[PDB]
This record gives sequence, C-alpha cells and structure tokens, in this order.
Amino acid sequence: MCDQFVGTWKFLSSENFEDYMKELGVGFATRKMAGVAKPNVTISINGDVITIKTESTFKNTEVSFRLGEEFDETTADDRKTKNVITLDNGILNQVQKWDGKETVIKRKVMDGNLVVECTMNTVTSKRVYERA
Ligand SMILES: CCCCC/C=C\C/C=C\CCCCCCCC(=O)O
Repeated sequence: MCDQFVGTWKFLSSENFEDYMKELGVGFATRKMAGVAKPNVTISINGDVITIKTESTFKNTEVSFRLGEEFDETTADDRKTKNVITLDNGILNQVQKWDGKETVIKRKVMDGNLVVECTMNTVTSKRVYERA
C-alpha cells in the first residue's frame, strides 16, 4: 500500500480506445495520433492541489485542480470542458461536461499499474500504465 497516485507512469496497453474517442467526437486524424502515442502521465500533489501532467504524446497537457471544485479545461482534442474530480476508495472520478455531453474518466492504482477507464454513453476504454 505504497501503491498511491503520486508518481510518473508509462503507457503500457489500451483497449477499445478507438471507439471511445469516436464516441467523444474526436476527428479521424487526431484519433490516429492518439492511438500511436505512448503517453507518460505524472501526477503530483502540492497542498490540496492535484496536477496531472500528460507527456510524450501529440499534444502535452497539464491540469491542476482541487477535489470537488469545478474547473475549466481545453482538452488535447480541443473541447472546452467543465470538470469535477472527487476521490473515493483510492479512485479519482473525473466528470467532464461540454455542449450537453458527458464523459467520466476514472483512475485507480493497482500494484504500480495506473488503470484509467473512460466511459462515455455506452462505450468504455481501459488504458494501463506502469510505474516508471
Ligand atoms: C491524454 C493521453 C494522450 C494520448 C491520447 C491523446 C489525446 C486525447 C484526445 C482525445 C481523447 C482524450 C483522451 C485522454 C483521456 C484521459 C487520459 C487517459 O486515458 O489516460
């Protein structure tokens, strides 16, 4: 149980991410780039501010929030979102809303794997990173 969020993680595998992005409405080309990328995600904490830094990908991002507190974000595929992240039993639950629509991204540490599961409507993807 030193297996906590804080850290850097290296992409390992992916399942169904193509159809999850189709569901989000991401363009054919941006989907291409997202499916070849092998991102590194670094999560850090300072006081009560969490910073998720996504690197080694086609467009690097960085998002800082407090749990329970609404934030704005322009995503890598250029949506203008509203978000609320909360935490429960080790799982960070992110509800991201834009133009009437919603996706839920959940992240949980499993033995130095970070497992990120994204759902929108009917469609789920799982991505697995490993502790760099
Ligand atoms: C953010 C990862 C970089 C590779 C995909 C790139 C950009 C994403 C663009 C459109 C769909 C959003 C995917 C990222 C979801 C949270 C990260 C993850 O599932 O880990």
